Amino acid sequence: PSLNALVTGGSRGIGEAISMQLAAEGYSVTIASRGLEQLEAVKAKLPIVKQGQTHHVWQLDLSDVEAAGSFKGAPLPASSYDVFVSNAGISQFSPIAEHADADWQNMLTVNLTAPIALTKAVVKAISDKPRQTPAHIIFISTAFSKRGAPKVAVYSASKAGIDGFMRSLARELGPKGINVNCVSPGLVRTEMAEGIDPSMFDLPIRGWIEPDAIADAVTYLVKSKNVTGTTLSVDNGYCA
Amino acid sequence: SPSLNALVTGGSRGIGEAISMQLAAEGYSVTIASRGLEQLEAVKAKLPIVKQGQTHHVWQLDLSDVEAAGSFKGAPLPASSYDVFVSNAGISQFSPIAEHADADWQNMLTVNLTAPIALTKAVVKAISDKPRQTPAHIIFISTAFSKRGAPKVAVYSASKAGIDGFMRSLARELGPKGINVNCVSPGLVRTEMAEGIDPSMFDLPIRGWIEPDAIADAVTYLVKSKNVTGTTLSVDNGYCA
Amino acid sequence: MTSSSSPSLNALVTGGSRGIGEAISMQLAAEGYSVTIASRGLEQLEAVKAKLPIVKQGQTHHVWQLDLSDVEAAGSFKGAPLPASSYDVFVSNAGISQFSPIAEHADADWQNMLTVNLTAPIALTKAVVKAISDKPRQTPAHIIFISTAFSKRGAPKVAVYSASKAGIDGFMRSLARELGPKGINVNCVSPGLVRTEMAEGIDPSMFDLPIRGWIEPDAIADAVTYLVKSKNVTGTTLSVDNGYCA
Amino acid sequence: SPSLNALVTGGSRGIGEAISMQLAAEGYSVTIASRGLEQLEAVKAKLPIVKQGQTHHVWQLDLSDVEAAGSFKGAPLPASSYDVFVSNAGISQFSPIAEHADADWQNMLTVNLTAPIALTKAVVKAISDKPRQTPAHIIFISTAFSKRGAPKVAVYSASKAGIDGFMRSLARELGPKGINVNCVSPGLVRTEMAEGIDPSMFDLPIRGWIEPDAIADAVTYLVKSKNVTGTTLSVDNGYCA
Repeated sequence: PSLNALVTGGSRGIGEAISMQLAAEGYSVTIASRGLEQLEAVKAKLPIVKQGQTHHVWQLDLSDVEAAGSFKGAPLPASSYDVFVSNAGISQFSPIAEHADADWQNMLTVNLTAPIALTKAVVKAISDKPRQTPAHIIFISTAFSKRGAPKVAVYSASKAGIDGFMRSLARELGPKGINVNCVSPGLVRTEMAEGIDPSMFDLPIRGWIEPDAIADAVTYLVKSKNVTGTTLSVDNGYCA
Repeated sequence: SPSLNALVTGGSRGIGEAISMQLAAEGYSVTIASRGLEQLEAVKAKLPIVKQGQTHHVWQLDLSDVEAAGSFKGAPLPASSYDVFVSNAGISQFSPIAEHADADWQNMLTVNLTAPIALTKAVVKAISDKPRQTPAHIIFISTAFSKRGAPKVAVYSASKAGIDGFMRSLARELGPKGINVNCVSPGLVRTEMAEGIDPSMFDLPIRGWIEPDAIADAVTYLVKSKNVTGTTLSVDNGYCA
Repeated sequence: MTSSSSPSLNALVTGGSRGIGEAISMQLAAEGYSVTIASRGLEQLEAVKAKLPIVKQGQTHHVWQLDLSDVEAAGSFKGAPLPASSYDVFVSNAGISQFSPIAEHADADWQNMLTVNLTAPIALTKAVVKAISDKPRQTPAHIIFISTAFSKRGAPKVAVYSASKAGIDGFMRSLARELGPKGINVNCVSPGLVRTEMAEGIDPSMFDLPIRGWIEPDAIADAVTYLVKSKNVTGTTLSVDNGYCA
Repeated sequence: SPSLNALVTGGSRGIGEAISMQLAAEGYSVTIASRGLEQLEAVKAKLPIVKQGQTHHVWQLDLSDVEAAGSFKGAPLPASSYDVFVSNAGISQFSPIAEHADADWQNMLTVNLTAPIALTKAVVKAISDKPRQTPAHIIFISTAFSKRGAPKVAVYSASKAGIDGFMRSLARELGPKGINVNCVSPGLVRTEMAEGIDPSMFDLPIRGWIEPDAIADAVTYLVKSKNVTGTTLSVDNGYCA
């Protein structure tokens, strides 16, 4: 039977790479994002490999914390999902002093407040249901949230808060058959790079990290049942 | 031979009280900030004066107004006056995240992380380019639960781990600008934090409550230091061990 | 699509004759690696060798009787079926556990555990790193240490055990940095409590694990397979510990 | 006002000296242990006396000799005496692992890890069951390289990460017996680091070398604390930030 996976920020880059690999592993993938034009493009490319495997669009504004919390516009209930990948992701590069309040508070809503809400809703729905395999809550964090860089203060903070969430949730929901983990990318070839670039950091492993490599980690986790409370750093040796 | 100014959010009781006292005992001109003006004046009255030039202040500030925190609405002093800012204001809520009231945790998020970001920005916008013999100190009070997860305290841990994150980046951004940035991470301390939860309920290497004074010892040590930045001091009875 | 020569890569697994070792070898073998399994006990070695899949042309497995308490032997690749320069993957799983209040902990015991867990794998790694440092490659080599969750969250009565694997962690981070520009990715998989890798008076029930019970050795191998296929992961620990370090 | 006994290995030079000095400045009876005998007398001569019946002492010792450390061979006091032990026994070696001579990195391993384990085991043996008002302190000196990877320091890093694992475990083990166990993690410090590696090679939030005194600060703070165990105290100019 085709398990249901929710992947926020599934429109592009890492979320796409994730949604694809999950579809490829027989999962029914709901992607959630602002861009509908974009969702549909991506919906058609998701492999259908297992019979009964349907995919879904969710148009969702990632800064709407009541909508996320109330599953406003979701094609399926929160009770459905056996997997939730929190990849909702905006990054902003400014010195704290220059960093506009509209920006960093929006970032901090999108990267953390909405995820919490969305997570709450899911965990409410799926805690008491039976299952032989654990269900999976997996947050896409960032390398930056463990080792500090200049000019990514509020960004780092939003995703260190995520790391803190997962750690506690992992201990809270482990007896409920819910595994909770982060995957922590380093610098990836995407739309999370304006000024900032690999070269500006002396990496043990030079160059960009591709999305599909971030996905591999998600795929590994989803398939696991002994991994909770952990971060899987795919960061070319950034935090080493 | 001057008296430097210290700002200390949540200075009206508990950890922030113990810190403010010790700071004032070391000759800082402590401003305390919090919601309840009556409780403020009582601690201001309590703060020691051991130095001509030393002069303590109160700041009525609601911790959940970010415009207010951000702008310095109500401040005794200028932002640039501060050589030491201790972000100690926090809210703690024990709940299975399934029945965690939206308004409670969103509010706790604001108090714990959002507002301190805005306030921390004001202070940094002000004190960045200032000259100074020795370095300026931003010190957040996080919590042990930010580092080792615990059940039924997700959003709490999130907010304070969020702080840990902020401070790591800031330590890196503001090192050259002469500001050191660190966290002190208290465990269970004898205050009005959450409640119901006893030191019995975890397997602590050191049994018992932590006394708020002990936390202040960490802040005092940090503020007296030069080469410490990006670090958490854990005073947690070995909880994170 | 096709090729007239696709090569089998050489993997070395120390402590590969039972438990986690056994599991990893199995999994690397089924992925197409020519597996050299190494440890003291030759019967068990051969026993597993015969079980290792062969799924590929030009894939052969090997056995190395190696006394892991022997630093010199580890360092000089003494008795090794192949030279150090053969290996694209090296998995240091050689390890011992011991339980004791520090005060009751016999000197000959803990000292031997240190050699086995830290000293000798340093020696072994040096030999590999020297022999493969400057060999050209498009895909990275993998050095993987199997560590333990006790290296990162303290527990009573595993003092020298934790030190030893913690030393392996501090080793791994330094090398990841060192050898990353030489196309060598260096990592730790960190097992929590798994069946027959601890023994003698420590078990999951003594700890409030988010996930109760022992860990099957296959779970550890899943991590090691994942790493070995990875290209952008170095200087990290992958915890498989039923939530112990959380 | 009784003078408590403190053992400090590698107490003669650099960070050792600073630690020893500040301990004695606070009233502790110090035993500095090292191989160089003129250095011991030198430093012993300079240790402050501030407390009635405060006495200092030396113990000439090869910190590469694990049997001698383990048996307290030659020590001027029994293990039972000491309420404080600071394991600053240390050696750094910069080299490519491929080029790192067997004899060397194993001798480093012995001094950094093996010997302080034997030394720690001896202390814990002889003060585990003893009855105290304040907890005793076992404090290891580590390095920042033990938590952040840097090239050409693989075994140095490793050896001190061993010390990190050791103290975390021991904290959990001995907390209930009123032993607190932590590490102070120094970054790059004047005179302690093997020539070939220096602060300019890292984008430290704070530029430069660190004075040993700043290490001895973190120690002095731990020694006087009561609710801190299983922790690392980084004085590392933010290397690990």
